[PDB]
Amino acid sequence: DDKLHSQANLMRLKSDLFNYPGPTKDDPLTVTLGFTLQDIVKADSSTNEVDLVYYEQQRWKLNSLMWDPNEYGNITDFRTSAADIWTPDITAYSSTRPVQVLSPQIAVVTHDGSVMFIPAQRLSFMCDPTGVDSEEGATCAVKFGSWVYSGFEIDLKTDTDQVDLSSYYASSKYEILSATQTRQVQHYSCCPEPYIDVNLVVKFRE
Amino acid sequence: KLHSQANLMRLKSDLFNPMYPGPTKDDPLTVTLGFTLQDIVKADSSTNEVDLVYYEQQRWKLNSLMWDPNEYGNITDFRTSAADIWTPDITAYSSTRPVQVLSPQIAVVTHDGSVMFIPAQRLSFMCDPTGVDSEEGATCAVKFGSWVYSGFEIDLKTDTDQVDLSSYYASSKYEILSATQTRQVQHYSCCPEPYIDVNLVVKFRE
Amino acid sequence: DDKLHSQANLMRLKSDLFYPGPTKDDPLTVTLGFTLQDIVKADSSTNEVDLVYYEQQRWKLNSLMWDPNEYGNITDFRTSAADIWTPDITAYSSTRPVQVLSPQIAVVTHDGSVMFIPAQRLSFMCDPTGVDSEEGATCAVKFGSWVYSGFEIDLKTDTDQVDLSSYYASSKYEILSATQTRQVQHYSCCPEPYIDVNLVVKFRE
Amino acid sequence: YKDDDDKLHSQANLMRLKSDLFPMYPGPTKDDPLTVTLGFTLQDIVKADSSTNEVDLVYYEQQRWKLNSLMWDPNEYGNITDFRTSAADIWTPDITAYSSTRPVQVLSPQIAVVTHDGSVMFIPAQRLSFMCDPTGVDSEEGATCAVKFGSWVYSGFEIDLKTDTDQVDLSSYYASSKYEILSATQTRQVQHYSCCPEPYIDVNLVVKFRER
Amino acid sequence: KLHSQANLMRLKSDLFNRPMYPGPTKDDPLTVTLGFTLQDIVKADSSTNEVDLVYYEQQRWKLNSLMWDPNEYGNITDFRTSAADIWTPDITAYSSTRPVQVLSPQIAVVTHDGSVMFIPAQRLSFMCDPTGVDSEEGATCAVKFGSWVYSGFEIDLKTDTDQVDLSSYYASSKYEILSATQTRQVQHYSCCPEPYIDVNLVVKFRE
Ligand SMILES: C[N@+]1(CCc2ccccc2)[C@@H]2CC[C@H]1C[C@H](n1cc(Cn3c4ccccc4c4ccccc43)nn1)C2
Repeated sequence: DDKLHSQANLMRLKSDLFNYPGPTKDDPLTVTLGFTLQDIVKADSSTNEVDLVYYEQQRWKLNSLMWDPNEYGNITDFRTSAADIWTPDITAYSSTRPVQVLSPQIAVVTHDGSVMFIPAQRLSFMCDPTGVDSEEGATCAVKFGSWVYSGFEIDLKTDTDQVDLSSYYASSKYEILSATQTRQVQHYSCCPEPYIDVNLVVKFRE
Repeated sequence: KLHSQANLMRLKSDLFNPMYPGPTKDDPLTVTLGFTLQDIVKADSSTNEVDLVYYEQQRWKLNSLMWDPNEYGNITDFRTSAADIWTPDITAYSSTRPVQVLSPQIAVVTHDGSVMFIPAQRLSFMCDPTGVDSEEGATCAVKFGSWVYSGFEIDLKTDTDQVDLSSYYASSKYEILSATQTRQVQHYSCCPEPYIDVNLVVKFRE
Repeated sequence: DDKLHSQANLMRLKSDLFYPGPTKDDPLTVTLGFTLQDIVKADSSTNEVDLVYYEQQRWKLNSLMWDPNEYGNITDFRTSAADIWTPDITAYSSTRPVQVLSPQIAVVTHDGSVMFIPAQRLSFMCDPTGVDSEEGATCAVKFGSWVYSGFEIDLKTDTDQVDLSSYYASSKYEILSATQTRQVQHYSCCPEPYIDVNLVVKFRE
Repeated sequence: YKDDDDKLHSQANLMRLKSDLFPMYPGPTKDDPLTVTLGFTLQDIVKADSSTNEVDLVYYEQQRWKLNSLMWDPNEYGNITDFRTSAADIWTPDITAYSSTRPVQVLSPQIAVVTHDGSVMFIPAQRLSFMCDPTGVDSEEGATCAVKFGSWVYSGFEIDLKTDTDQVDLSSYYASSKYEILSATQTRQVQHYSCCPEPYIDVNLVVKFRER
Repeated sequence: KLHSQANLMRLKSDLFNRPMYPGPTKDDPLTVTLGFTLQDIVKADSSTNEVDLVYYEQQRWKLNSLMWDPNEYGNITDFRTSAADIWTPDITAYSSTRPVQVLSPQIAVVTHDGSVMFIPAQRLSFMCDPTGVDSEEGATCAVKFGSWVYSGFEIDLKTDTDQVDLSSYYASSKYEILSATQTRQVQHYSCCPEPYIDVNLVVKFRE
């Protein structure tokens, strides 16, 4: 009965929350982004493509997802399918293959309205690995950002400019020399609204 | 702020509630098409296939998607999944693999009824790269157009005949010597009505 | 108002129109034709060949007939191929799942004709020995219904000559000839005859 | 007009049959077990990969079973004796290759033929990569490989798996294959594990082949 | 026989209309037992340090909400159901380099005490340096499996043994197995007061 009780309290919370159209200029949203780089799998010098495996941490906060734990049996967080909630359209801008998702698509929602979503991904992107067989290595970069929302609708932030490297694969064919993730504001001539991306820059060698 | 979210939900609800059944000879449609070439990833002379990554910009305008911003809290635009609305069946005529989609598929609808849809794609198509190792380079071409709508239903237009190369990957294995996109009208033995395509012609070398 | 009127006539038509497939009492004729675009690849290590082609399919249902005069003079419309019955026509010696290159949309006309032309890439069983010679190599593949006999689905072509007017002029392979021949198979097992179209292609580097 | 009405009449009778056929069958059980007959038609050995010991087969897998819940009297349904239906509309057995190395690839539509006595015939074409050492294929004696097929989750108390013959049908084998078949058999096997009182049934496909 | 089918359908209707199970929580936690049956090391790629494994992954858990008295249901003790019809754990490989490939139907066995048995066959590419596979000591690689979003306070992981089942290992694989273990690990992250659990698969092999 106590188990049924706690299950009922969670079902009641989720039912209440699921009964938000995305950010707008009137209701903008900040998304925090961070990369945990696991592996440089392949560097292909015949096509100038490089394959990364990483965890992409995304976090945003919505008033529509807030609740008072006292009103819901002291539940402070829950797990739901990422398809049950809005998620940002953050995309690599210079990929050469569809990203491959390696993990279940499940987000964690906290009572303050906070959402954490961390998909693991394999990405092929445009990168000339010339010099990777040298001491100074090779340098490659790829920008991530919303596909359809400007800086007036989604702002992008990092908690740090240092890519988390504490899970990089120790026996990779490639050693990481540096890995940074840097927010950039762009002003294009096409458009008066600013655009935001996070630039991932990785220096590596064999 | 719940007010602005409610205004956007009211607009979307009004718009989604005659449904637009696609264009016809009595209600024809003009689709504007343009390419922004990012990369020639691979040119395979053993099979005469070449792989291209590009943005394909598509734009059209529908009365049924118009609204007065005054009646909807001055909302001027919104975002919706491309699967939630009619989109044109623009197709490469001479691909050799199903096109790969590299971006979210989200359209931007604006209050004048116009729709902007810009998928990023990777495409393999029939292309003989003989001469790519020479100064004159190699020239290839591929037509894009509606698969099943004639020019009396979907007409195509370009805003320029010059393919934008400013996002072309500077360290590609191949450099672009020229890239044009040209509207064509074609009649076919099969079918009584002309079909419209845009011919994408690219000249490139190592 | 005029554009809303025509959109409403189309939606009324589609609504009114929206069959358990064919049977021996209610049989169906499918017309089939091939437009061969490219022999992409001829793999002598596995005796597989990859073709790219348009496959014209056409059939007629009384259940999709209408009088244009009752529907604002509409003579035809477009609809998703997953919204209507389509025949189970299949290559009999493929070695990979066919790859679909075109959107799956059919044309329907007021006489009840359905018209469907998927672009496709097909790997199929083919020994290319001889392709590096003047006589070339020759390969064949049969197309037909998977589960319907000739008493349920009859296959017809409009001609035995494959359409080569869109063959890729710079292919690695040149086409010496390409034919698409209706065949009636009579088996002793079964009272019903079976029907395929045999696609025969002779080609060389 | 009369012809039109005859056509609609037969259509209505078939729609009535399928609507009538569709207590729902919940799959087989120890109380209501089921026999599934399995036979293979080998079309082609496409590829033998000696660097990974994987071999690729194209074949038709014939499956047959009979359900009381699919019977009907043709007299009650306009003399209809059989119909075609998508394999997703009915229960189908979970017959699986036990040592595949890639997901099976389906090459044909997934359509079953249901006959008025309740017998179902389902013949999908498939491409399968499975574990196989091709050492000897470049010799006159050839190489021999095997793969077991069986239900993934039903024991012999729920699904009895049978063959009609040990002889794999080779009459459609591709005459210009890179590999010629020396023999191919399909044999029912019963395993008992001491863990569990229930038997477990597979059909073992054994193929001996060599470079052409 | 119609009566036994109606009993099974009655049971399945009663279980699937029960409040709905929302997944495990701190207050309603769950233990998942994991075990691997290793069939084949298909491929070891030294140019990318990726290795491909084929295995069966046994998963077992128990839910109050799937319990029933066989006496109320014609002595039915178990049934088969699609894995999409029940809650299943988000068990994931932490260092794969391609999406896992599923080789078996996604069907589970549910038992009257509420236990679920689900055993997918899988092909997995994961991060592994095969240097030494050409030698007598062989090479050694490891990959963790665990929930993707659930802590040890919601999903505990157990193995029934630490010895990977090698009884179905392919005898003519390009590679032989020197040893293979599956070890529960308790993992503490500075982010979080709750422990995280994984099962570490360690395989030593050689040509
Ligand atoms: C290249 N298209 C194809 C070219 C083609 C096409 C047939 C051979 C050889 C190159 C795409 C591309 C644009 C132009 C023609 C387009 N198109 C759309 C359709 C639909 N359609 C049919 C389909 C099957 C059978 C008959 C018809 C039919 C009859 C009248 C009007 C339209 C028809 N047919 N062709 C298809």
